[PDB]
Amino acid sequence: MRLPDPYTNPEYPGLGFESVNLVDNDPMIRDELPNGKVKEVKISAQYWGINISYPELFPDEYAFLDSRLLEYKRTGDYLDVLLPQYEAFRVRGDTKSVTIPAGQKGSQIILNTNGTLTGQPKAGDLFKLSTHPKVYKITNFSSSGNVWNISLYPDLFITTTGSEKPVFNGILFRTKLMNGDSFGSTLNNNGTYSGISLSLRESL
Amino acid sequence: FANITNYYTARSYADRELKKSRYSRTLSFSVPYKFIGIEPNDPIAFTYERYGWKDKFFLVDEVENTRDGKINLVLQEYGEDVFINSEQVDNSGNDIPDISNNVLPP
Repeated sequence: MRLPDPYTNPEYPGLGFESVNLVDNDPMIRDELPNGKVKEVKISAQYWGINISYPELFPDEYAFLDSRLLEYKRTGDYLDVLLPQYEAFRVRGDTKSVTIPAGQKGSQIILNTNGTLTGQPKAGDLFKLSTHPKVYKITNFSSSGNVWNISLYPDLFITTTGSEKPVFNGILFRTKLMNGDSFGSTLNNNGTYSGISLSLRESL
Repeated sequence: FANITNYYTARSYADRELKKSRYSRTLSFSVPYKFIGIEPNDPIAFTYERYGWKDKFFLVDEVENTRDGKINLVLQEYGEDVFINSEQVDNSGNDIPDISNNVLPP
């Protein structure tokens, strides 16, 4: 399920994201030895945290947003969040004729584009596999012919089976709405709803 | 001693315990994930320059392993003299058989 944004629903301009906050949550056990050497240990997973802020909402905008959020809380679905700043179209073509060799469980994807894709991905972009909902950021990219060497920040959450297909454009965050236990919005005497905030967390 | 019946072995063990009682001083500290494999009763040489310690002999007494790669240790001070055996004498002539509990013949 997609969170309402002024792409799908421009008739409600108040539903735009006044300010997004992409939080990097990678819990680690960091210990500082007296000999000046700082040591880290990583066990848990990394999850992208998204915080959405909203302006004053008119009754119709709030009605639409609240209906969507209640539909989410009813069906227990997953809110999809689209960040416009990450929607630069660089890689274009078909992602079905590209092959990803299997057995890749590290933090690096080696894929043979088979000359079917034009353009090259840029570092810091958003990358995602077609069979897993986790979202990756490209930290480095080296192309030697048709084989690409894409480096990802989160260690690969799945081991490639050879059937996965890279996804570069149209990437959505399969988030789950936090702070929904006590979710409310005050209605002022002037008819507009205020104090609406969405603390979302990537529940892959 | 319950399980010891040899007089000289029991005397040696008592001497060892008496020597070992003179080293009553314990030390506790934590080490990183490296040094993994420490177990109780292992020889460790401690060296803390602030004290007058340079390769001081210790034996592991308590070891605790955590899942976040930290090992808590408690060392027990020992000495070299604990394991050398002092000369003893023979008690061979001080045996007392129980020749009682029976009627002596005429």
